Amino acid sequence: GVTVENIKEGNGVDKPVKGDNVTIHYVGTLLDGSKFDSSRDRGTPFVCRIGQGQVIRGWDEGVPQLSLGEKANLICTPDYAYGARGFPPVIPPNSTLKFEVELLKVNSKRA
Amino acid sequence: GENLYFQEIVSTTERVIKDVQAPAMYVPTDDQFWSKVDKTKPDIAFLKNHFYREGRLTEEQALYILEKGGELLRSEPNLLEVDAPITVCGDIHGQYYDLMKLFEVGGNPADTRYLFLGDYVDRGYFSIECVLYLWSLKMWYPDTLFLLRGNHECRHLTDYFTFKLECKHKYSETVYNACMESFCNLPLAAVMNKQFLCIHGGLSPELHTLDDLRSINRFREPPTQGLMCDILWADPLEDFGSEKTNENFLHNHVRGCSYFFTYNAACQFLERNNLLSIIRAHEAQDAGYRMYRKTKTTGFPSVMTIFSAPNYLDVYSNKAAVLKYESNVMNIRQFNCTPHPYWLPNFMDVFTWSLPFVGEKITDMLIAILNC
Amino acid sequence: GAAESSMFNSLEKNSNFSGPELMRLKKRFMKLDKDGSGSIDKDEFLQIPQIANNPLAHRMIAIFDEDGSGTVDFQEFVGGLSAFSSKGGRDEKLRFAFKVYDMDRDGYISNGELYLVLKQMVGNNLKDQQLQQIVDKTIMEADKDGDGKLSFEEFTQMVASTDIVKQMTLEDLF
Ligand SMILES: C=CC[C@@H]1/C=C(\C)C[C@H](C)C[C@H](OC)[C@H]2O[C@@](O)(C(=O)C(=O)N3CCCC[C@H]3C(=O)O[C@H](/C(C)=C/[C@@H]3CC[C@@H](O)[C@H](OC)C3)[C@H](C)[C@@H](O)CC1=O)[C@H](C)C[C@@H]2OC
Ligand SMILES: [Ca+2]
Ligand SMILES: [Ca+2]
Ligand SMILES: [Ca+2]
Ligand SMILES: [Ca+2]
Ligand SMILES: [Fe+3]
Ligand SMILES: [Zn+2]
Repeated sequence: GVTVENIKEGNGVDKPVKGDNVTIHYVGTLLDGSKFDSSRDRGTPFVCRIGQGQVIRGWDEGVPQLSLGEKANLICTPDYAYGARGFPPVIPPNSTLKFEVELLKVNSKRA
Repeated sequence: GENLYFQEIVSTTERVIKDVQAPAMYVPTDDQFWSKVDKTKPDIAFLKNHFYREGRLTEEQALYILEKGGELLRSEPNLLEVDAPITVCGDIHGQYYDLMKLFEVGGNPADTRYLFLGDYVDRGYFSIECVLYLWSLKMWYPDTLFLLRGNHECRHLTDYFTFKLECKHKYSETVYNACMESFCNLPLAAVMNKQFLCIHGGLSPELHTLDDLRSINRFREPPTQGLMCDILWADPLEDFGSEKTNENFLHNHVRGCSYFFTYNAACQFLERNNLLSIIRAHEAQDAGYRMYRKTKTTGFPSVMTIFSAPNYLDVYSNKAAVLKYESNVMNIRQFNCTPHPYWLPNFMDVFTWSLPFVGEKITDMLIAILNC
Repeated sequence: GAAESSMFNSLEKNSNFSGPELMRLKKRFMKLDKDGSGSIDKDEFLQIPQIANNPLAHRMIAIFDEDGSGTVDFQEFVGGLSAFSSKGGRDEKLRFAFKVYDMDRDGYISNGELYLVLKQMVGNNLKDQQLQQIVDKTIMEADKDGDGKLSFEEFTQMVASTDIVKQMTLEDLF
């Protein structure tokens, strides 16, 4: 449902698991490349508890495929993003999202 | 009556973060808007701060700025003949607060001659401010400030991106349709100091002589193909100067329309039209500008790219640039971004942004109660 | 029982539920009330799994407590759930959302109220300066009488685009 494309290598040792607190910078683009949101817009990385339903299914299954420090391309089908409803003002229905993420921190271990 | 105080304490009865300025709540009056020196033009000094504080105009005020600027642009021909010295600027893309540092780096419009290559809207969430400001500037300095048309000064891309949403949000669709009809009056090219062709995009297989730019009917929307499209959309080939093809033009599979032009294509145009270089924008440069290969006849770079949007899209972390050109010396100055107020994606108000998460989590608990 | 009969027929007229449904709500109501005190305490609520790690737990309990006694009796338990009935009206669902941001229950949403409620849900993912700015613009666009506060009518004339009925409904429940 979600594909992980590697940009930059990680350490290949510290990978998130269910329950870990990750800190991720990202930039979200539609299939046409037009951006819809980015943590770098706000100059502050995004934090969440991965693998507990707190974020979309594309993240809850793709972040475990990362390692600390790795840059990646989370490409989520609508069934793993916002679906046939989409986000009312931002994400159109049936949209395939691309999150270019960078795993800056897992729990408290900095990269 | 309930009064809540949260623990150094703070109550709900006042603004929590005070160091951040509040927006301009009140539309300007007739004394604020109209200049005291000329009663037919806005006050640049007031507008600059009013827009800086995220202020807004009356619908009548915005329309007057777009229609009085449009009358000036319409009288100007398609191909401008501007004179040195001059400051040539690249894309600004709705980044109003960087446009403020641009004018400090390039010069005060009263003492300086400007040439923008278009792309004043979209991407940035302050696009109507850049337009209403520069259009007001055109009213004060119509002989010294010249504005050109980019591929975004149309109905096609503004509807596809963020500018049509912004006008609908900060003003009305009447302003938007007024903004689009005003864009159709923008000149398409410029010949600076009888040496450099100044456009937004690039060349075209239908662009042979400058007389072909003079024959364009610029009072329409950019077409799907042809001269008027490629002028605003064409890019230099990736391996420009180092090309592995003897072709003069190739299809632009990156933009989805128009063409790539090659070094041999640029040189032929400069040699036939007795020009020194091509000054354009379009492509964001990490260093704010980019010099392309030098011509075999004059040694001057065949193409120059100028980008004036620093920290493009708030993610690129690139530099901007302006072309301070005199005949003796060519100085390219670079500047860095400036903090701007925050907007939620697509001008979302707070409640549209937060209710889905509230509607989900409140529902999560109610379901958990019904299954004890 | 004449005592319980008065509270039953009363709730059958105000709530969007029916008699048979109110019996099932009384069942789960007593299933949480572990100390049999006739009400639910905040520690009794947070004793549930999904409720504990929920950023809107304290908001939900506060809205259920219509009188403000720190406890949710059955009359309040039924009142809070009625808004989420599939047979419930549109205006009922909007009022529950309004009460999420109206902490002092004074009928208006203020700059401080909005900032505090959001920061609790948002966290550090937004800078404090960024949340204050987007709160400033949201109020001035929604305010139409210049009071600097947001009434329920100004809140409805702003979330008209949002479909709250889909957000605030259970349907299969009860
Ligand atoms: C103020 C309180 C709200 C609270 C807002 C924040 C903490 C700020 C946070 C940076 C969100 C951004 O705010 C600028 C903005 O980020 C996006 O642009 C975006 O890049 C995105 O897709 N992200 C954000 C990064 C993690 C993945 C994904 C997400 O999982 O987002 C999650 C999401 C929306 C889940 C929905 C919930 C509703 C369900 O119905 C739906 O189920 C299909 C899934 C977010 C993190 C929620 O858990 C928490 C919130 O919503 C969304 C396009 C819209 C979203 O604004 C909401
Ligand atoms: Ca109890
Ligand atoms: Ca009570
Ligand atoms: Ca209040
Ligand atoms: Ca009000
Ligand atoms: Fe551009
Ligand atoms: Zn462009």
